[PDB]
Amino acid sequence: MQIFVKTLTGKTITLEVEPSDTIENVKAKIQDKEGIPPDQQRLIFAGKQLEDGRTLSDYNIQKESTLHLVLRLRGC
Amino acid sequence: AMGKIDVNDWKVNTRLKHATPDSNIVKWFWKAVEFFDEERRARLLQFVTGSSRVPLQGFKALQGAAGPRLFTIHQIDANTNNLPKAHTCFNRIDIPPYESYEKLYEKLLTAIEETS
Repeated sequence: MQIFVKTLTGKTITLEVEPSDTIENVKAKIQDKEGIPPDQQRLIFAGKQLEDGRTLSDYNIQKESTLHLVLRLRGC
Repeated sequence: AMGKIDVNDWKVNTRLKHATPDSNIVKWFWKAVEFFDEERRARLLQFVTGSSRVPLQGFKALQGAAGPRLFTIHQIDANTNNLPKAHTCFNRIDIPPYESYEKLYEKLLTAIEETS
């Protein structure tokens, strides 16, 4: 299927995913498109932070849904 | 009070960690700062320190959460896909050994523009 990942500046990223893909798998696709390692990625959908263990199906993410990318670049 | 960040004051009061003034990522960092307009310089200063304003006595008086912390560029042994890391509670930026000025430039711009 197809989902969108919107950055902080409005940049929209189109990913080809599957409801069985895990959040770690989705971040790997974001890196392929944007060069951002998954450890520096935070994904938010419906105001909830997506954990690496679950899948897109666990969060009720369907085709054409929009995820938000937050960069975890500052530790303190 | 001039509205420009004093880059010479910034450079002279910057400590280097696991790098020298001859290190590529240091020379590329300051070249990027030189080509950053004022907005990007302020966005960079706040990215690393938590605010875009310098103390009245300049970068030599820079404070961290727990006391005096000079602005520090730290070259890290990390995978070069990593964007620069910032630790605002002690004003340090961690930079992987990027392969070109172009890569550091884009990574740094992405870090300060896609944060907060």
